[PDB]
Amino acid sequence: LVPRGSHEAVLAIDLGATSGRAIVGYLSENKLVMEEINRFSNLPIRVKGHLSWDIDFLLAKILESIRLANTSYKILSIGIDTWGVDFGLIDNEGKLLLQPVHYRDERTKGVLKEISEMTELEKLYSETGNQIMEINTLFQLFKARQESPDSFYKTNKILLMPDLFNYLLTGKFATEKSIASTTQLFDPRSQNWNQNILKLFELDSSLLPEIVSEGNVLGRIKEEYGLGDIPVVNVCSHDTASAIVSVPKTEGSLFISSGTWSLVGVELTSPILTTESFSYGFTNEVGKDGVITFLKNCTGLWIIEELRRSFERRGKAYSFDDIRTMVEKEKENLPLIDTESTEFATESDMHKTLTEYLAYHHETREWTDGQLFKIVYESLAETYRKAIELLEELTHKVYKRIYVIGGGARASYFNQMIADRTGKEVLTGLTEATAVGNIVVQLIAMGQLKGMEEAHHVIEEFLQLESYYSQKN
Repeated sequence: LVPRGSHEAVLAIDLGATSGRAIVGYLSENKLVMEEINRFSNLPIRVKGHLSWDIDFLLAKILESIRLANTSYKILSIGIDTWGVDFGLIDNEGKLLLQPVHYRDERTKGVLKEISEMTELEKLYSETGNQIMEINTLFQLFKARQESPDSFYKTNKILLMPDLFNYLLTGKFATEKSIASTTQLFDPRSQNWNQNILKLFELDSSLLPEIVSEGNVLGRIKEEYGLGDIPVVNVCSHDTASAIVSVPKTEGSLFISSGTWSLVGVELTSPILTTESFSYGFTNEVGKDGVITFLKNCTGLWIIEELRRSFERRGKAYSFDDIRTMVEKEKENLPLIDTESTEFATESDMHKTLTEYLAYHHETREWTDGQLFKIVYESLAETYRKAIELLEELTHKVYKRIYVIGGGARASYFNQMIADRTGKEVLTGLTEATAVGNIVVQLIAMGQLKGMEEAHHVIEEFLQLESYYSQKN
């Protein structure tokens, strides 16, 4: 008797603002197994003045991951998640008009002054639920059109990043709700495009693809790619929303990120679109099964990094272990800076900027290095603690635990700090969060798992949860 072979699976593509990964996951003895099979950089380029996404490189890496996936697994589907807000414009013959612009592009700096002239910001808030930010898709489209109206007439379709890569693979247009709710074009109540806002900003609805929900089977990968007719599935296409899939669905649970997309929030059954929620800086995005991911952006673990790269330029390079020791040791109570209100510019030196801010707004001393690190760490921790206190007031509920999702292998100590200042259990072990949520969505769609029912029992089996509790000092 001659022996034969291979294993059924689902391919998750997780594109981030700085790096991308391809992760395979499959059922193996009714347990979820997940193998990372490709990882890469996502280096932006400057194109005709604008910061832009290298789309030809990204698509190349997606195809290289699928060929690698087909090599070791039977792939039943692929499913792509990305960062929010950015989009590509497709002309009338189905070609990319230009390279998608990076959310950090200076085109939107100053843009809210023009929006304020055409609508009160709270009204826009009450129709879309998003905290009003310059990077939001609406204002990006507003600038892009304003900067070159004649150019802009050539757009036939506007594709958010996941829809762009989905279009490139399949030829077909769809925008899934989770990415649509980062745009300031989408109504979290009806969970579809907001025609009132479209009317106001004079954008024809035809420009936007049809709204779909997660699990939608869009189409198969085009025959000319040579990869086979693999179904492409619309997953929770915004990376944040895929990560929230894997958070337990228990009453008193919050989630937190300190990387990339730093935030704190909770899943709600329906949006909060009050002046309170508006004035308090909260956003209503949409996630799996139409839930509201109700959340407040914070500024994340990045000012630490920048103060590190600023200590390298002074020939004193610290490791996080150095930083932990340095901060853990400095036991005084130092000033607390309102990190949210800081305006530290793009290519400044962080040591000097922070020294300066402190001198202007608190007091003066030759701040030793551990002390600037302590102040920075305590201030970001306090930003999160205040964020939760508003979250509790607005939601009429007190919560008990906080799952760490997203970026922050570097953040482990920041997590224990979060526990110290908030009084809540902090759980970690969810660094695969996004890929898990991406994968299960596809497994349900191809019928490997029954529903969220089983999916929860399968994720919880998979996760190795570790708790942090408030320590004195």
